[PDB]
Amino acid sequence: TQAEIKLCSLLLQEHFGEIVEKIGVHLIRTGSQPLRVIAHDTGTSLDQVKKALCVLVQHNLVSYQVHKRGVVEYEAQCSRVLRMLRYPRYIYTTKTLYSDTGELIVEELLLNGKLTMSAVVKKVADRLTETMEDGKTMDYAEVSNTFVRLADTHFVQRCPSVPTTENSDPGPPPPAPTLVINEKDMYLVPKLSLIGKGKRRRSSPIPDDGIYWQANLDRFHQHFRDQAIVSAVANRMDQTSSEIVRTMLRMSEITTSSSAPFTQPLSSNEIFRSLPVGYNISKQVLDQYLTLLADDPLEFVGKSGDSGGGMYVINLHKALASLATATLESVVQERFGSRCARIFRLVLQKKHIEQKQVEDFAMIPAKEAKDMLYKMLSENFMSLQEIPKTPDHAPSRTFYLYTVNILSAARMLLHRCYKSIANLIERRQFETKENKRLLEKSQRVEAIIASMQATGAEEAQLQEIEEMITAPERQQLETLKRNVNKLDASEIQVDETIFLLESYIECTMKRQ
Amino acid sequence: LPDVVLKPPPLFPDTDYKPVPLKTGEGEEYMLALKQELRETMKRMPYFIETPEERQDIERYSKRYMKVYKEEWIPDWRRLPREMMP
Amino acid sequence: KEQFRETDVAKKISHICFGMKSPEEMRQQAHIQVVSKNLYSQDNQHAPLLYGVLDHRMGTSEKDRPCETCGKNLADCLGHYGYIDLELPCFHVGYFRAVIGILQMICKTCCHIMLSQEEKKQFLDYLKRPGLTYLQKRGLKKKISDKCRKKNICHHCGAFNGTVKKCGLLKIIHEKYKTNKKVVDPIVSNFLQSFETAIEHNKEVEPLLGRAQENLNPLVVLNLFKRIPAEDVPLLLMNPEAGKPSDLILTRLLVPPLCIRPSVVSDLKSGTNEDDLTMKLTEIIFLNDVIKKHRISGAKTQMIMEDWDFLQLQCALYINSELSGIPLNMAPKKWTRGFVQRLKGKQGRFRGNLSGKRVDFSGRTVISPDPNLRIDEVAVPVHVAKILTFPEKVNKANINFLRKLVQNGPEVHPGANFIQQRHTQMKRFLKYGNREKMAQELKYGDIVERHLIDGDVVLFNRQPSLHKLSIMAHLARVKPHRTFRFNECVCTPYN
Amino acid sequence: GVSECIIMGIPMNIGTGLFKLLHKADRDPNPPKRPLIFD
Amino acid sequence: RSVTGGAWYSDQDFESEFVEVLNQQCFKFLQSKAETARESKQNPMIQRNSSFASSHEVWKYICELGISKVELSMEDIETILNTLIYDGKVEMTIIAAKEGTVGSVDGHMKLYRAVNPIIPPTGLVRAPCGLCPVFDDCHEGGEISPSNCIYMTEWLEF
Amino acid sequence: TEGRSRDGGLRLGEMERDCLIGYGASMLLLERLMISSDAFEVDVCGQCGLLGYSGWCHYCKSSCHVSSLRIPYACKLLFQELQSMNIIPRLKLSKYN
DNA sequence: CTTGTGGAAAGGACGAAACACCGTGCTCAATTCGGCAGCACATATACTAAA
DNA sequence: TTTAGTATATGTGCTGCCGAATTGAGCACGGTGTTTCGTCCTTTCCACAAG
RNA sequence: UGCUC
Ligand SMILES: Nc1nc2c(ncn2[C@@H]2O[C@H](COP(=O)(O)OP(=O)(O)OP(=O)(O)O)[C@@H](O)[C@H]2O)c(=O)[nH]1
Ligand SMILES: Nc1ncnc2c1ncn2[C@@H]1O[C@H](COP(=O)(O)OP(=O)(O)OP(=O)(O)O)C[C@H]1O
Ligand code: SF4
Ligand SMILES: [Zn+2]
Ligand SMILES: [Zn+2]
Ligand SMILES: [Zn+2]
Repeated sequence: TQAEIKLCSLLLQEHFGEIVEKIGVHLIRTGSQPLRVIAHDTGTSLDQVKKALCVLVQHNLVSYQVHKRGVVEYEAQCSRVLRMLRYPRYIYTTKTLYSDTGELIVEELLLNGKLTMSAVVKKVADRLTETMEDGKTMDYAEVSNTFVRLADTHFVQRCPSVPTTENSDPGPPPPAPTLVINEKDMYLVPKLSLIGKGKRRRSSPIPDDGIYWQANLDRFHQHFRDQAIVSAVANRMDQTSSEIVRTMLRMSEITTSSSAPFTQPLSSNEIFRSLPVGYNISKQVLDQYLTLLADDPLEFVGKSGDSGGGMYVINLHKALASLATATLESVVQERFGSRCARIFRLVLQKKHIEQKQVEDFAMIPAKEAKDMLYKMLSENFMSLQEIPKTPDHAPSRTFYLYTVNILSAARMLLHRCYKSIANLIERRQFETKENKRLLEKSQRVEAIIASMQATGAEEAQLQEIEEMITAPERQQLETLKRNVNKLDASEIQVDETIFLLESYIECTMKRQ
Repeated sequence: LPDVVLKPPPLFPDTDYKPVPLKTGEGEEYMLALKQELRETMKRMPYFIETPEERQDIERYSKRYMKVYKEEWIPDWRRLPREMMP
Repeated sequence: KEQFRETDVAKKISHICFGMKSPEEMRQQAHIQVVSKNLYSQDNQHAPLLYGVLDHRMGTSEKDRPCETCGKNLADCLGHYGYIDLELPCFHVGYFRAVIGILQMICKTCCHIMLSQEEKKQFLDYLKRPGLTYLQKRGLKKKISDKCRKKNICHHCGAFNGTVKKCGLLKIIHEKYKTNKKVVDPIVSNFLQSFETAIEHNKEVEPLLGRAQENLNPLVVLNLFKRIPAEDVPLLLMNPEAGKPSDLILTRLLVPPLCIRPSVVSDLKSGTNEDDLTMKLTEIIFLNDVIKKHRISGAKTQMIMEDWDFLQLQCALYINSELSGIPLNMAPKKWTRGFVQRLKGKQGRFRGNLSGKRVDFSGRTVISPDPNLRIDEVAVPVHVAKILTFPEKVNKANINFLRKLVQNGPEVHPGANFIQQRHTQMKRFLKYGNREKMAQELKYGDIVERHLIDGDVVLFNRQPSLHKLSIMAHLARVKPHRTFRFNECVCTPYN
Repeated sequence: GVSECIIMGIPMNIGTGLFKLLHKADRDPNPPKRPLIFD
Repeated sequence: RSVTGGAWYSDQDFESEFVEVLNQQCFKFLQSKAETARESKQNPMIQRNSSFASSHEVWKYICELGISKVELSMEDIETILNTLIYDGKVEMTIIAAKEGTVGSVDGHMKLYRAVNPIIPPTGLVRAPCGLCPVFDDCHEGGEISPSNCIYMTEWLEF
Repeated sequence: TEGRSRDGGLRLGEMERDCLIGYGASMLLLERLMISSDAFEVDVCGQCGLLGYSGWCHYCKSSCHVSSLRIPYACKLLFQELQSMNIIPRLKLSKYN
């Protein structure tokens, strides 16, 4: 996981700093270790190690566990450091599904990690008071309403609460409070009657103390999976099937967990009455849609029962496998052309096949299909079976069958995406560093204006800003800006493929 | 038989397939702008601990004028073990 | 004006940290890329080709042609390495057993180590203790390998992990789809039935459907090692700073300088004497070129894998030229000297060039009895005494004696042969020039290579040594005969 | 060890190399320091 | 036909242009049929049945086109449609039909329909790193570094 | 060299080294096997631990941590051969004090 | 007995291929000796079945 | 429900196919070096027909 | 290989 460690290091250096990213990388590479050994191996002061551990555990990146002799060991969560990159997508999806209030709520939750409901609503009000003007003030009523609406939808979840010290072993305080998680009050918001108005940054006891909240990344992952499946089925059959499957997934979200081979089956009557009235669709049309989706060779849904009229169930693992196959074939097509993608789909549909059979079923002349096969072999897109006639395994007396392993190929593609994002971040940082002189020059020549904007602001300071030699450098500045924008866009868009591959690799394991 | 090569292959061999252009739309641009805003605002956040400067040359009267001032967040010591108190 | 930089420091080596280099580090260390399989040019000068083998940018091996990287002669050239890129990765014969061990240690699906959280913590606590020795490291490796081989299912991803063993030569087989006598699992049934098209197009696949386990070629092994979490690397008893799991599979070959590959230009015929390593590297480059040609021309998979196995075998021979699992049809015709053969053996580097090596200022002569000399004295002939010289430093005590010795010259027995000045290290031969002017200009601190005279301590030894008394330091006395004489009472120690 | 000392070309720890020698030079450890007037 | 001759081989020379034209024409026909089926919007089942195209229908269509002089059998068009399926552009379904205008397979009929891809191009391919042929030799400090990369340079310049 | 016809010198075999060790003459053994036989001065980089040339480390592209070191030529040959075998000996130098 | 324009042959580079014409093909082990990996295989422990 | 039988399950325990060692050197010499199998280019010499 | 010891 060297690429993963590099990506985590880059993210922690770009987001938190240097003295903390070293501790994070050390925790990720060595795993759980006490504090003293971490400080000894890192080579820095103890106070810096304490600050790094505290600022990391604040964002739920690392956890602390008790062991024999009451020693505390800190273990980092590389998965969380990787999900950290998905913050822009989280903000975008919570702004699309909800109003800007929930957008700011999730933004504050992700930038602070753990906070109380009162603090987050106060910050949201203070930030939204700047959006509007004309003396209009922001009240906490609507903010708390939006917060509870996000809560009941499992988007925000209460952090693990420390058990009561008086009731649980009253006496000597342990080295660690041993925070535990309770599913009863996991999504129960506290009753806070106090209200207030946000301040406009003029620059001129807590009821919910101890109850910290955070962003439930599992709910965001489930929502992204649902959106991906909906987009896929929309591109395949029609938007009507997309709406049907969206309604089915919305109904199944509550009655199912985040990891299950099959969801709870639904009947035709409930799906019909729960579908929006905006579609002039009858019962027989819904039955036809369901029975034609069940016959789809991709197996997005399944009958799995006949009681209660039309009983159907959604296949999540099969849908994720189909999406992973789509991603793999698309990247193969974009990397080696359409003919190599044809050969890939041929060797994928046929579990085992040889060179002559591939040439016969693909109609690709010789000297070209074998070249693409060997190119894909050199890139770990497929593995050879090599069924031997004799235990000697001599090449001259054995058959070689081509076979694509979806799991290994998906893992390799995920590693490639991680290293690609790492290289993109490295290139962005290099472009920012090499041009930091022009950046500081622009910052200074623009702060000349930013200063004394209104007080003592004479007009004689507007015709001398562009008089400097920065005018011909504005072209290089714009080039750097557009390059950084495109690099960030590519990094964000590769995150979708990373999420698809991670979900495929996660939903195929048992963790037994 | 294979021919002999006098010079080594190019360090960056050319490819006839180019990357697919990025997706366009208001969503992607908004996500880009929000990521840039997060980059700009998370460095000034108290959680972003900077390298402590050391080896000051001299002390001056302008120190109080150039003294960097920034509010510091107070960690919840109830949840955090005792080994992290200053 | 002038910057302060230290000229020389009395640096003493503390310890040697062994490790491995990744292909990127191999590229960084190397200076040029060797891609030409030929050695010399077509012209009659037979000059070495550029960017090819025997290029002078990777050192020099001839007294006339200097190095191209550093402008120095052969005596001062230390040599430079080169990197050769391989089309397909190959298993490192040296780390092949380590590769098998790691593959048995980690999972073949998620690349995680086959250990529970409790066992992981236990091993980390047992390894974090200071003063960990090599024996303890190997014992911990053995224990962890045993406990990992005990398990059969992965606790992280849930994928099945069968036995991993060695088949043939430089081939690894993972028995993922093993035959289950009890109720078979859905995975093995799906794998067996996925051969429908293969059986339809090739019936011979159905009888041989069994024994069709996973074959871990270098590509898949490297892809798996590149995705191993760094947290589990310490559990493999491999130092993270020394190397990484991906370094065991070699993709670049480090061609050594020409100092290690001496070439003799035999002008008496139309050929030159080269070492075996040069021929092995030439064959490896030729095989890489042939593999590239077959890939471009679209050859069959059978011959492609044959060429890949041949390249693996040639690389293994280049590393270790003495293997046992070499097929008869693939067996080498002649015998070549690999690095292992050059290191081990009676004439190896450790026993032939490090433990016992030849020295100068020494002679070998027959012995004869002479009881007229003391037991602590040995007779040296005048002929040998004039050849073995001793460097005496000109001081305020023996200034006149060295003056007289220089005046005598290399002809008269009491004298010297060379003078090294204090300021300049340019030696001066006493046979030429006015020796009197040199004697009159002997400054303090100069070195004079005086002849072996009476009173000089000299080691005397018999080559077959049983005890320490077989070699003793005596006082040399010059005599006109041609044999080493000593008191016969000292014959019993020397035997 | 001794074999590694012989290979690396350094004096082995055994024999005459177990100890170190010091020179009996006319000196004065911790010589007087010049006082600082400005500080 | 196997040892010599063939509708694709012409004088021991494979006609790549011929198979390409066949694939393009078949895909255009299937896409037009699917578009007509979608625009009819009479009923989902009827829409899917109309978007479907039997092997005999497309074979007679190709014969009516008359692109080449060599006679193309039904199995030839079937193999062309199978190659198109392998391209990820069409979908085939085997329905049960005793006898009809096709009468090729006993009690089975293959119907082909143009289908859109599952998902658009992924994000990995949109970055030069995902389509790099020397991606294995990437390293922070060395000759091939992301800072001095030519692929990303040309990609940002474009 | 080996032979007299080749103007070769005598060989201090393993048994001679054993005798010299038994005597404890460390400086004599060092002068015989290091100074008078295959003495050489190499350049080692204190950062990566690799061998340089002319006071320059091509690996790190720097010359501030490069330092001279006395060594038998056979030991340098062994180090080079091991580096060729992917067994990289990293030398961590330090002051003689 | 000297000569010549055209022809054949012999010798020396030279490139495709892999040092054996064809595809075969043997024998002997040089003597311990400390690892091992297979198989096997045994015994007991645990769980299902009959009373 | 409980004692007896069957199966598995790993351990452990006895072989058999591997890989590794076998004194120190000194001195002379004779051999041979990678090549060689077939194809083509070039140069030379001599079967007759001509003075 | 022959030797020398
Ligand atoms: N005349 C002679 N014969 C020798 C020499 N070395 C070996 N032989 C003969 O060759 C056989 C042994 O060969 P080796 O000594 O192993 O040859 P080698 O050492 O592999 O050859 P190189 O590696 O080239 O030194 C013996 O039967 C000897 O008769 C030598 O130096 N001179
Ligand atoms: N192979 C060898 N290894 C070590 N030393 C040897 C060897 N061959 C000869 N020598 C030397 O020669 C000496 C052997 O002589 P030794 O055996 O004692 O007398 P000898 O040869 O039996 O004479 P006699 O037959 O008794 O007159 C001792 C040893 O230093
Ligand atoms: S050369 Fe640059 S663009 Fe290409 S893979 Fe390497 S870092 Fe990415
Ligand atoms: Zn050099
Ligand atoms: Zn696993
Ligand atoms: Zn260096």
